[PDB]
Amino acid sequence: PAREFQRDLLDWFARERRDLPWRKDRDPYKVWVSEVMLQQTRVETVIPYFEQFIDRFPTLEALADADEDEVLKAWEGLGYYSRVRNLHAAVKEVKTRYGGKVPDDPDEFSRLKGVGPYTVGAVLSLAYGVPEPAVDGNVMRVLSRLFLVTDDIAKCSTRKRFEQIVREIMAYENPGAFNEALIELGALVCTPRRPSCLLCPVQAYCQAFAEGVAEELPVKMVKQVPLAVAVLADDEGRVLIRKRDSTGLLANLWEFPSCETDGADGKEKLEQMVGLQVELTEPIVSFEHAFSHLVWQLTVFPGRLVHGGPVEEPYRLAPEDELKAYAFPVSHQRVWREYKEWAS
DNA sequence: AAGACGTGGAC
DNA sequence: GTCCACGTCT
Ligand code: SF4
Ligand code: NA
Repeated sequence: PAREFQRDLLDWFARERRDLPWRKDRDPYKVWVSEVMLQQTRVETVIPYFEQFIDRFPTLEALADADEDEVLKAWEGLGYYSRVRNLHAAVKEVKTRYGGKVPDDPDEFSRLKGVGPYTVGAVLSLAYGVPEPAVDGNVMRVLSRLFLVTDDIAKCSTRKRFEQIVREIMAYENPGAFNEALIELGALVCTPRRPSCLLCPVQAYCQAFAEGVAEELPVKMVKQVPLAVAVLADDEGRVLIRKRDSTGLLANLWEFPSCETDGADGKEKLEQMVGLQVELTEPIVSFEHAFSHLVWQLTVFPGRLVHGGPVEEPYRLAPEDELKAYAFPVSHQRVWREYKEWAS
């Protein structure tokens, strides 16, 4: 019944489509950036980041040529920072290998870092009209209600089932519009809770509504880590930071020196981490910071720093007015904030 | 397969 | 407290 379905979905879309910033044009670069930013991140949160990011890096080439530190800083606070290291890498490769043109072949484009099945579909259909599915969580939710698919939406193969369904119902005339429309329906009408089935423009075609189970779809099925953080300052008030490893948690961001302590043993694991002279005073605060897959229980220890050799390794001696120029995870921004108000 | 990988806001 | 939030790499 796809031909009817298309027109009713596309009609609704033409009326209800939000004028979001990345919807101003179909520049493949602007689309790509916005899709990367929208991964596991709400639209309202993304809007200001996208505007500043495009301000700072207006073209794919501008992004490619920026220092990675300048690119992390722009992403500071968005979460899932490797999304941006991959985008930065993929863009550099588009500039050098594809002459600054986002490739329109699905196979070539998917080879770029951070680009998976969803982003292939999203970017190529909207920028170039390539008829590839663009199944995200919204689409998965819509399709699961529309076709009463009770497969655990977390299973790897489940998406592949949804992608097949898109290939056979999609408006091959206008794939971008169609894909866009399906996503917008998930966002505006067919929502995680209390979907507005009474208002929905494809309600006639929907098995979950007919069966009375829209609400129960889709079907879908964390460790605590103590952290001791050191805030060490000069008599000149310069502060000691360090750049995290290029791999693992919060890759490449800056932080106040810290280590995992396993419980509340002491402030010695901290002081020991030498390699220059430090003595630490009583801790001033403890608060916790949540990630998707773990929770840091931080305890910050103010302390005095004395110089006994060069600062190297990933460590850097930062004057206070310059902290603002580095990218810190939110947890460490709070470390600085609590330390500063304590200093009152 | 299924875990690593940030964050904020509705409820 | 839970869910959003399959997105992608591993
Ligand atoms: S009818 Fe209700 S459930 Fe079916 S698609 Fe429209 S909103 Fe989703
Ligand atoms: Na890829």
